[PDB]
Amino acid sequence: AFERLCRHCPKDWTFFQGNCYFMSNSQRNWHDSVTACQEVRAQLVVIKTAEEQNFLQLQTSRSNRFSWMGLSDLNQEGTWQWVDGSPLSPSFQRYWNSGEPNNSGNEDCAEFSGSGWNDNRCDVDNYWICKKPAACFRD
Ligand SMILES: [Ca+2]
Repeated sequence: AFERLCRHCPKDWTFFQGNCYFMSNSQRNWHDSVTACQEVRAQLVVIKTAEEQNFLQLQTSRSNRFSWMGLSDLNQEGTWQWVDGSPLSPSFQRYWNSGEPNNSGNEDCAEFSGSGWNDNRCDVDNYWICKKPAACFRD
C-alpha cells in the first residue's frame, strides 16, 4: 500500500515514476534555471533512465519549446556532466539531435528541443524543467 501513497506532487507538477516534474511558464538562462529549481527544493532535471528521457522528450516534442536540463560541460575537462556530478553515459549520446552537440562556440549547456537535445550558449533564455521526488504520506 505504501507505493500508492508515495505519488504526491505539488499542484501544476507532473508525476512520473516516483518523481515530480515542473515545466516553467517563462524563460531564464541556464544558471538562473539551476537556481530557480533550487528555490522550490528541486533540481534542474537530471535524467537517470531511458524511460525518463522518453517521458520528458515526448512533452517537449509536442510543445515546440526549448527547455534547459541539468547538463553542461562546465568543468576543467570539458566533459558532459549532470548537475549532480554524474557523467553523461555512453547510452545517452543517442539523445542529441542531429548536428549536436556542437562542442564549440561556448555552447556549454544542454536543452530539450524537438525529438532530442541540443547544446547551446548558456545565456540564452529557455524554459526549464525541475525534478524532485514524489512525497510519501497518508491521505
Ligand atoms: Ca549546439
